[PDB]
Amino acid sequence: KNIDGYFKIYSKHTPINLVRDLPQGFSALEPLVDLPIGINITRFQTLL
Amino acid sequence: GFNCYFPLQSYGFQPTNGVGYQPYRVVVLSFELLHAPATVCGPKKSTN
Ligand SMILES: *[C@@H]1O[C@H](CO)[C@@H](O)[C@H](O)[C@H]1NC(C)=O
Repeated sequence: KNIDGYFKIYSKHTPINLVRDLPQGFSALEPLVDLPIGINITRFQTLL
Repeated sequence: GFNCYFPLQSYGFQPTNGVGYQPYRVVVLSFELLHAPATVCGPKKSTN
């Protein structure tokens, strides 16, 4: 997410034994890095 | 060629050369005003 010129990333690495879909349950996400990018962001793509 | 010379040149640097001709190491620390959230900042001291 982007807020106040701040780029925020929250992450979680829970072990999942269901390969079909995300399992029913709850696991909160802890923040990792809050780097002050300040570049307005409107698009996103993923690498492999 | 006629009225033609290499724009680049090298000056012989010697320890016994004049002080004016002696090379000095020069660093310029260009700054800029606070138009955005600051990232590089001076250390902030903390009391006991
Ligand atoms: C948001 O993006 C716009 C262009 O769509 C830009 O003018 C503006 O400065 C941006 N805001 C920030 C905080 O980067």
